[PDB]
Amino acid sequence: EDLSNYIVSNIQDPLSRTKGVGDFQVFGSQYSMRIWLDPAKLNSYQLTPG
Amino acid sequence: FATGKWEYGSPKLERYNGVPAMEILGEPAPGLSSGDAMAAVEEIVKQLPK
Repeated sequence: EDLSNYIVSNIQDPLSRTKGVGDFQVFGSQYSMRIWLDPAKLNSYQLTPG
Repeated sequence: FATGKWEYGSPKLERYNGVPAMEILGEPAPGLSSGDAMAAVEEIVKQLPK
């Protein structure tokens, strides 16, 4: 995951702006601030995901 | 419910090829060429951080 994050952060855009590169397809995405909700605590604190 | 304090920022930010960058321009010494001036600039980047 950190390897894919490094590829799409530091490596992807310079070779994506080089000559002749029409399309790039990466395996694994970048980082993202994933927030996993728990339904029981949402039920306890009278909350929704909305 | 709000306060403030002074900080020290920059008024003009700039990027080159998708990464942050800063711009340095100048002239050669009077009576000198452009190639030896650029060659003299080329070693100063040895003395900068990693």
